[PDB]
Amino acid sequence: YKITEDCVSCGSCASECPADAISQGDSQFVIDPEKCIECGNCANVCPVGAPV
Amino acid sequence: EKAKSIDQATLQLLDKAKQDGVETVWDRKADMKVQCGFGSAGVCCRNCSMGPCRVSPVPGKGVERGICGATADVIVSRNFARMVAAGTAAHSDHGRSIALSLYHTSKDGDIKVKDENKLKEVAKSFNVETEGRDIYDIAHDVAKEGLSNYGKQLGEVTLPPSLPEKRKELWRKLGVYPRAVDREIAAVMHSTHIGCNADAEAMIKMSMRCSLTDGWMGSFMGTEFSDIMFGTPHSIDTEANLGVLEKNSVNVVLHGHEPLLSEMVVEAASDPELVELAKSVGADGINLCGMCCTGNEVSMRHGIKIAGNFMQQELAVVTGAVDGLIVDVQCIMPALAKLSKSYHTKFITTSPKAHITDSIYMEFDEENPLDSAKKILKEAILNFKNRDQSKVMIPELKCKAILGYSVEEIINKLDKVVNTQIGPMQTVKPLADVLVSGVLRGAAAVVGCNNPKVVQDSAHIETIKGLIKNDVIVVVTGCAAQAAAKYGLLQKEAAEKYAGPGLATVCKLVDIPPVLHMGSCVDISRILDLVGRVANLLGVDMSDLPVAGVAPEWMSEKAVAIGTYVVTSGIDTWLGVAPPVTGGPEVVDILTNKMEDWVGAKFFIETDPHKAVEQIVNRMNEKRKKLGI
Amino acid sequence: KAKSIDQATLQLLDKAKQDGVETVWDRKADMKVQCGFGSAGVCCRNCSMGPCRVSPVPGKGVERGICGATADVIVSRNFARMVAAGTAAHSDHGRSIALSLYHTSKDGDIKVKDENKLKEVAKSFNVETEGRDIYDIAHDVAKEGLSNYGKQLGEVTLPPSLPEKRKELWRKLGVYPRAVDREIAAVMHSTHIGCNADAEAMIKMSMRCSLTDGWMGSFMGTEFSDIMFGTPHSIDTEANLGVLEKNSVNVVLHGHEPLLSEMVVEAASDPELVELAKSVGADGINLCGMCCTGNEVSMRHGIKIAGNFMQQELAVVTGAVDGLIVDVQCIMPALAKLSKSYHTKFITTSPKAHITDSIYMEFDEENPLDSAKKILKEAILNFKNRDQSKVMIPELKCKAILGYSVEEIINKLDKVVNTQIGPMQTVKPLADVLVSGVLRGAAAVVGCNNPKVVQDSAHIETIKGLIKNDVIVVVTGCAAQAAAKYGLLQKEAAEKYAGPGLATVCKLVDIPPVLHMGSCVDISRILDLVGRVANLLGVDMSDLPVAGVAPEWMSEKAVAIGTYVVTSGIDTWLGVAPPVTGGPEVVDILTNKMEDWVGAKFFIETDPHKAVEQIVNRMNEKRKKLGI
Amino acid sequence: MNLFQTVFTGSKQALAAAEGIVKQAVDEKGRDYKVAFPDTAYSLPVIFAATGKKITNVGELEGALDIVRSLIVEEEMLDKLLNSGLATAVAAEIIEAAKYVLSDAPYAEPCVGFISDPIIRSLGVPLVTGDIPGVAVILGECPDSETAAKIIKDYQSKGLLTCLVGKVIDQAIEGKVKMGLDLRVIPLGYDVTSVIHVVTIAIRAALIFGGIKGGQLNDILKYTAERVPAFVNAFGPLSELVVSAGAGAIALGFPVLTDQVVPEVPTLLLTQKDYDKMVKTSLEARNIKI
Amino acid sequence: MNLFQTVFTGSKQALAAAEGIVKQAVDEKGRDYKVAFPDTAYSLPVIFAATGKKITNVGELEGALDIVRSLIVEEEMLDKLLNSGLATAVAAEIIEAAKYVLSDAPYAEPCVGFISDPIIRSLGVPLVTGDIPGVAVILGECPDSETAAKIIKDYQSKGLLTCLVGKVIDQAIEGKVKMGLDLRVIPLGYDVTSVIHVVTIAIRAALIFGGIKGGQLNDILKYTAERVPAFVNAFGPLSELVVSAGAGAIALGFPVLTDQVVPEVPTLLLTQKDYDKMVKTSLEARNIKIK
Ligand code: SF4
Ligand code: SF4
Ligand code: SF4
Ligand code: SF4
Ligand code: SF4
Repeated sequence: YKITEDCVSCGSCASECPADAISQGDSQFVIDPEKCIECGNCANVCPVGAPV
Repeated sequence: EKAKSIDQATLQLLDKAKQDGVETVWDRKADMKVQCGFGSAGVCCRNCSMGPCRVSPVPGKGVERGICGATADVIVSRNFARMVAAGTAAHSDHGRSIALSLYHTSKDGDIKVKDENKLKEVAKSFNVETEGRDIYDIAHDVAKEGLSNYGKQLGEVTLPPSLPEKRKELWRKLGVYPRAVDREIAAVMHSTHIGCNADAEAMIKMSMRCSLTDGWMGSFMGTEFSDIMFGTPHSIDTEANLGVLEKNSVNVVLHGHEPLLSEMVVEAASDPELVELAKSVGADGINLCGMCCTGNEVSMRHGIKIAGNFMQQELAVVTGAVDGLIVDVQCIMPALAKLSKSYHTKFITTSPKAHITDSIYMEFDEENPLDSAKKILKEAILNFKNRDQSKVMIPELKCKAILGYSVEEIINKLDKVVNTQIGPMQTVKPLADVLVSGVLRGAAAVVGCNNPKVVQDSAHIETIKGLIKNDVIVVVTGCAAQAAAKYGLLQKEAAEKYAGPGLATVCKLVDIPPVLHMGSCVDISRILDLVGRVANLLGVDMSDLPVAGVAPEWMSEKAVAIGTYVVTSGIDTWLGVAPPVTGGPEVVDILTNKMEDWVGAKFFIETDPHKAVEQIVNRMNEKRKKLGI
Repeated sequence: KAKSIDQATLQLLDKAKQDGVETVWDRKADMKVQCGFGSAGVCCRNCSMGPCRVSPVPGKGVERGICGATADVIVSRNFARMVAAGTAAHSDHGRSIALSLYHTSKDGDIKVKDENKLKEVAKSFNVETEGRDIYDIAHDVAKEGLSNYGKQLGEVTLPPSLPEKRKELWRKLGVYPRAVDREIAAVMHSTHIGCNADAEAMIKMSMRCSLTDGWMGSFMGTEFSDIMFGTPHSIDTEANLGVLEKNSVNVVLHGHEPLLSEMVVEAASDPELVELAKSVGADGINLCGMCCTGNEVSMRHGIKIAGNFMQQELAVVTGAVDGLIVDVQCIMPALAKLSKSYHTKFITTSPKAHITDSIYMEFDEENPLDSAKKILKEAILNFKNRDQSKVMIPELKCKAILGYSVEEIINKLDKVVNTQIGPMQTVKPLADVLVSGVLRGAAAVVGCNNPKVVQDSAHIETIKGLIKNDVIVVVTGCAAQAAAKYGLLQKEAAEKYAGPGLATVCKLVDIPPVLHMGSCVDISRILDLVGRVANLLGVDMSDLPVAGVAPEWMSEKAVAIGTYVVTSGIDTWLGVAPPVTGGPEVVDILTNKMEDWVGAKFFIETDPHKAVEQIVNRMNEKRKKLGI
Repeated sequence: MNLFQTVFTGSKQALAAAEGIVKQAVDEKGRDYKVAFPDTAYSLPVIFAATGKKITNVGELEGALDIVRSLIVEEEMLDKLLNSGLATAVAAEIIEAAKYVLSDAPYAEPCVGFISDPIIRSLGVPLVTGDIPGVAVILGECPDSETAAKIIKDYQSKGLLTCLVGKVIDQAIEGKVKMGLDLRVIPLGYDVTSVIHVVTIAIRAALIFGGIKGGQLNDILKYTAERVPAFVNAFGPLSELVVSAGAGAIALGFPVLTDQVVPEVPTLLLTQKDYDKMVKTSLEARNIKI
Repeated sequence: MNLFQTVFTGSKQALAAAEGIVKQAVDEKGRDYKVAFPDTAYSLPVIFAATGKKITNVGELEGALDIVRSLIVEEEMLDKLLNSGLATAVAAEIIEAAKYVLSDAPYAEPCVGFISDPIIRSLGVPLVTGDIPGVAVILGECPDSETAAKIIKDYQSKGLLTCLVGKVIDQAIEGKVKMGLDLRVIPLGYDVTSVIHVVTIAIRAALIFGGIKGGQLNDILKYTAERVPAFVNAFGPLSELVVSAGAGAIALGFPVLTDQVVPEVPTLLLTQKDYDKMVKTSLEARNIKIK
């Protein structure tokens, strides 16, 4: 899963992430590909649908 | 998935709303999806433009402090205090309007004095002379004293005589003794400003101090002045739920909180010209129905039918039969403005305090209340010609209810079980006797709103039924009272259907339902009054009594202020919806543990109604064992 | 980016890094990307059905909250609550001052020091003065001022400098102020769930509330403070963190309430306390002020100013602050934590502003002098715990001139009045230079710091640009303190930065190009000044070439200030965007439609040079409208 | 000790006394020895009404203690309090039956003890007619003999059938109160349990006049509450056993009035210190018209 | 029309008149014809002071119009207003120089026109010693002859040197004011441009007594502002040209007093309607003390 610039940094995906791959960065939250279990729960928990 | 309501009429209208392609509060709640965790825990702050700041709801992990250095406890406590201040402001503005109306009463005017004995007793409570005086001079002096309670900067405020001396002394020692209402709201708003108060205990104490000006001054004065001007409620029959709407009559629904407008609309509905106009537009007559607290007021004083509580307001329009929807202030979903576009309904705002975009604004003129109400009602009546009867669906579901149980009415009912050779009459002594003997285990107040987070009316009904089954007499206000009315608990027959043995015996002896509707949200002051009298009769503080308050499905800031002042008065309060405080461990500990050391009561957070009933019974029993009864 | 333009600030930030302590800059960095919904103002938490967040972009995503409230409604309610909070802070300050005035006596700790000012104020409040005891007059004036806060019947009392045209415009618009606490309560009521869901009405209610701050709360606080503690006059002082002394006890006064700082200043001259400071091995007592309380004591006594808002932590980082005494407002709670890393005694004194893990010594207003003396004695005794090896005071201090109240400005203007023409003791020379075009206009620079902006950069750049364009600048609060640190509060600055017309005016009147008019409540003075000018020219305040700027604001008080300045008819530039971008209707109201209501509007501009250009263009437009 | 705990303690004391006296009867006379009341057709009326069983021998009397045990559930709800009062009534009846089987003549004049069925039938005609508008059950001791005599003779002059339990009998004798069935002043006995001898008057009134069959306990209680105009005037200090017996009277729908400070229950348990108004207070509480 | 626009308009009108009269001089005398003022070593003093250039022929007089053009920048800042006032002063000097070119004696008595250098040296010593407390530049017209005579003789009785421009010359004659160099009442001319003849007195005072070389304009303006106690009393309605010339007087540090409603500038441009206090107002405005 990969996050996009559409992210407004609401922090919902970060915590919801089972594997905790998602971390806050310089301009938006980011997804670590190596530890992402491809569940897609972050996409579900997003008011703007940034995680793709 | 989860059911939206336990009420069948609500479910039928939700199916109709789905068929009509209109959105409801349930649909918007679904669209909101997973709500923000930071805001839900109360660890988000936006009090200055250095922010927004969010700190971790879990201590020891993540970001600990806001930019200014404020901890999670500070952010949570300030957010809670601002909720209390907002609720206090709403109630105090309602009471201030009532006092100003009292100040403008006259013998030949639209607003008169209808209960002179109540006014004389209130004048006694305000140190206003009455003997050999004109009634309206007394009314104006009482109104002046009440208004001074709101904004006096020197001296002490005036509190009702039912408040025990011990409770006042405890407040003074704790530092929460109330000042003028607007002054306390301003104090809370000042101390939550960036770089002011960063100590959770002091913040909670300031919020308690502010809430006291609501419970014992604002709501109390509003209730008593409303009784003076519009009559003290007495036991009266009415009908509840959406079935009260008439297909063949003009349907005028009064929504909101301020009672002067609804009183004037009720008076205008009997005007011969308006009745003739309703006949001429092709209707059988005028059918006034009330919703939420204004519906509670007009129903307590005149038996006006109650159409429904908070989360039913939209569904009232969904019937397609509401020709006019007249709203003043508070708990008026703005979505109504959009929703009324899909029907013929005139959505009429009347208060400069509550403008709603795309609604029809007809300012209610307090200088000429009756003429202004007649004009608004004439607009509603004339809209009946735009009714589309093919879109009308009114569920055949309505329920008989009995209400009007003011403290005076309760005392009058209790006089029935007083032996004349013993006495005394006109006291709360029979209630104190049944509580002390253990025939009644206690008294519980069920108050509050609906909330989409809870199956609508489910928690209210389950809590009330559990309490009365455990021989706890229940007094209800607001949307909880209206849920009880719709369900059928506000009936004498309910005593033998739901109550336990002791409460059933008490209901049979006193000839009352097991659930007593004491009025609107401001009428929660009546409950305080009642408890205070009982305490004053037993020579104890209100925290020594087996009493409790429950808010199973609360949503509003007013509910937060109510729970805060109920706990501060010494009455344990159960909340069926978690307030946004879980992010601050210190605030949770203060509200649920340390408050008992301060004021002898505390908050209980319990989302399971059956568990809440069990906890309430256990707490009442332990307070009884402390008291020796 | 750079953390500040001030070199002393930078040296102390390096020291704080070496000491392992965190600052406001570090916490701002830790916050990282702040929430977009809250930044745009489209998040709502006004009821427990929420939290609700709607899309800041119309036509996309979630449009309404659960109750049905739109983005414009959510934005407008959030803005109104910010205004109500700022109004509450200022009104509580003024209420404390009015109560102190009510408790004045001839032989008490709090006296009347300016009887002429009291008599003029009594005239403004319809209080008789002829053949009356001065303290009876003071008590009557205090009673009238207190009634302004909570009267439920009748009209409030407003200063005579407010033009009649502005009052009539307010009455027609429906924003004419009521009692201050009543207006705060009204704003809080109408933002409750299910009340006001119309942005225009919400903004008008917020303007109505802010008027009770600008013209009643702050105004009464300022005038009663002048009555009790003296009207400010031209006075010299020193600014920036270099004013701290290594070999003396250093007592730093932080906050806003002036009575405590006045009593501390008086106590510092007590012979017993001076002897005690000598006995603990110190050369003496060095009082330094920060933020608005520092501004007050500096305007009235020349107390050195240690620094403005975002420098407070760095004052402790020096290791030389023996006692930091705080009353209320803009007191970073992190100070308590920071005080653990040094010997500093962090003393809270007000029941309104408890701070966890600070030393609480409640300031007793019944015996203000003795209470101040015991607090100061605690600060002095802490000098024995000083660790001189941890002390680093940058050798960076700057001379400043302040004390420019309206009365002082009028006294200075009297010099350029021809005796054979007159009149004396008016604002007429200032009106003349403005009308003739020698001065293009007057601009008020106010507001806080904000980590979002390089600290003091926007203040200094805006002020220098304005004075270069022959716009005379009046400064208050942390902006005024930034000007003091930089060196703009100097007569020499006139020939170094000002344009030709302003340099000539400064030479003729013998004033700096930048006039420090006091604390944030003293912004009322600015209103007073502008009002007088308007009343002298027979026009409304919206016809004048005047403006207000808040280059680096952070507080809710700043929001209320900008709102009442715009409502009074003065265009306001904001150097930090307020959380309103999510509501297009609210943006349109604040920046476009407001001009139709009150003749002024907000300008949002984060580039100071562009802000200066826009201010000059707008002033020229208003001059062309006025014919000057 | 609150009202519920007082009633439970009294019921337990009554059960203990019943167990002791039944053990004594078993030791002296044997479990086959006959158990009966003089000239009755309902065996032990309270047990017969509660369960329908007729107690005929001492072994059955010992087995009747299980009824008392099962009627005592120590939970603070009104139904349990009424059941505990009924347990006290059953225990008192068992004690009286054991007294009758132990001694040939348990009661010596002026005490009459058990009231036979023919007396009940004789009193039934003036009961329903209205010549007897109520039954005044006076228990305990008044502060003086004069006040006891005054109250008793006020009830007598109003036509009420007054029954006396305890030291009030001696006070009335000192007060020159003329006693007898025709004079409507019946001394039952000096012990508290003797009050059961008027309770069985009401119970059998439901069995004879009402026609309710044995074992229909709720019907019997309803009949006593709505048809038998009985009330209790408890004078002097009240022990837990007296309060439990009063709870039994309340379970039969008979209000209890006392001059002592008690946890009052409206229309059921009332305190009246003024001895000059006790008669009127009782007539109002029992809704009796003279 | 605000103060800045009034001054710019006046300067443009002064430039227009200068261009027209220079064209007449070129057409009648040619660009080789000599241009000079009677008995002076500073050529045209204002141009020599501002630029250091001496103008000798008509062709250079035509080339001096570019100085006026370069001094008029229509931007509403104080420095541009002062430069535009100096533009009016240069244009007025060009007009007066062309007057001497076109007509051999352009001024008829009582008007004296240009003031020669020996006269300046004659009255320079009293200017330094304070025997002449100040220079009263009176131009325009008073409401009546007696008002002008009263003010002029009030200045004369105090020892001030008063110069007259415009209809006040005739009003003073009707008021019987004795005019002369020894009487310190000098009528310059009936046209507004004749006020340049007292301006060059202050300019050459810097050149002769201050020892400032030509082209050092800022030093000369500083000298006239501190050393020459001159002031302007403008009576009667004021055209844009009069206001722009007053801006020229202000550029030299000379305050302008008037009885007309104007956009007053403190210490520089003042309105005094009371003719009974105009002398005292001017003395205070110019810091003049009479011993
Ligand atoms: S939920 Fe969406 S908007 Fe929020 S932080 Fe994650 S990607 Fe960004
Ligand atoms: S797909 Fe699942 S594991 Fe991967 S980032 Fe999203 S929530 Fe985390
Ligand atoms: S008050 Fe503090 S925590 Fe709240 S937004 Fe401002 S800096 Fe952040
Ligand atoms: S509660 Fe705070 S973090 Fe959550 S959406 Fe709202 S502003 Fe953003
Ligand atoms: S007031 Fe409306 S938008 Fe705000 S939290 Fe409540 S439901 Fe959501």
